[PDB]
Amino acid sequence: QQDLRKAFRDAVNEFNPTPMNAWTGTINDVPIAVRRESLNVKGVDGATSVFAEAVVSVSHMSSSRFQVSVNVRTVTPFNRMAPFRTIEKTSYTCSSRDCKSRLNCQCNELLNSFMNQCVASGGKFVRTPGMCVLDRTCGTCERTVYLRQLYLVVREVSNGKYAEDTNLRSAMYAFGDLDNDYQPGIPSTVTVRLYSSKDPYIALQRLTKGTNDL
Repeated sequence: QQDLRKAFRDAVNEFNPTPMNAWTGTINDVPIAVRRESLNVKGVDGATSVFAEAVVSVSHMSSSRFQVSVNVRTVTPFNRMAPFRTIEKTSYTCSSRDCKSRLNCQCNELLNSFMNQCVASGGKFVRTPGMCVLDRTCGTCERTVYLRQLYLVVREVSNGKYAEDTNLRSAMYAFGDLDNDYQPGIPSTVTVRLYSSKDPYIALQRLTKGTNDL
């Protein structure tokens, strides 16, 4: 869609990265650092993100409610409750690469491996009734996954003044409370970023629905 490329260019063209130069301070007491990262969008050289970043401890976490206290100059202080864990549902489907022929099929092996990893994660494994052969879904796993990266968003309230964006909970599409990076296993730290709502990364995420293509 050629309108997408133009809409992205316009968003980049209008992005002023200089207010973030005033961003200093802490996230959960960890001093932030501001980074400039090229989005490497061809033909759009100004497509450069500018965000604050802090790697913060989560070794106190026992619950699902991770609290993130943002104390950055020119940003109104706010405390975000972020979901520390969520349920991931996956399935194992018997594919051609795992099933060279009907007589030499390895799908049962990889189903058993899927089951064992599910169980070792504390998940619920359910075997699908019927034989596990080509192009069938053979099992599901419902397991808990844990936050790795939290990209918060602030918006301009007045000139050179920012506040927590109550609409964009995350800079990652689809920008909601659970649109963060979750992975199996309990981490020791979480990487927290702070983006302006005008950041080209968010424009890119929005126009490509998180795919970052076009």
